[PDB]
Amino acid sequence: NSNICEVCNKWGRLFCCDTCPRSFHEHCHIPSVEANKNPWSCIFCRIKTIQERCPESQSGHQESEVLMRQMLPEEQLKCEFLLLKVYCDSKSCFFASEPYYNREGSQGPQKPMWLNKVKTSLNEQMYTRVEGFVQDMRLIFHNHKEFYREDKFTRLGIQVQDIFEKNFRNIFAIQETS
Ligand SMILES: [Zn+2]
Ligand SMILES: [Zn+2]
Ligand SMILES: [Zn+2]
Repeated sequence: NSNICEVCNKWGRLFCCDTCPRSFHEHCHIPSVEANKNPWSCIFCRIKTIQERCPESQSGHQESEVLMRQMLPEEQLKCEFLLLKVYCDSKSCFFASEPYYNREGSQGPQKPMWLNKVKTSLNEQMYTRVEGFVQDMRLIFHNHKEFYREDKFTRLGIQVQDIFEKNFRNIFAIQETS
């Protein structure tokens, strides 16, 4: 196994996957690394199994159909994995914890949103459709763009949104377009 967390790239108290060489901090894995379970298989491994069980699941999909899917166990897992892929980028730090807004010439968003809030909402099974999760995720970046206006810090929201969107298209096998 690797000697650093796959998500935050630091050493520490690491749980090792039994079916691949990745390792994780307890609360860096999503869901949090399960108490017992020997062998244990990471989310990466669980996602790859879904694909292997149903090879046709990789054929292209329309975004509108994916959003309307109910949050059954496989879709729950795919959203957890997508959330984890965003935490994998170090720029996710800016979006992880609860924000506050006090900048001359700007007003805070009407509905603040942040990664740890989405993480708790997934854990608490608060989303009934993929659309709920995706809407909260895109709201994080949209709030940031609107609040920061012409400050160059706006770019951090474009960057992390791009990570989200690329992973969304990969995980949910969105039909490729120009
Ligand atoms: Zn970690
Ligand atoms: Zn694994
Ligand atoms: Zn099948």
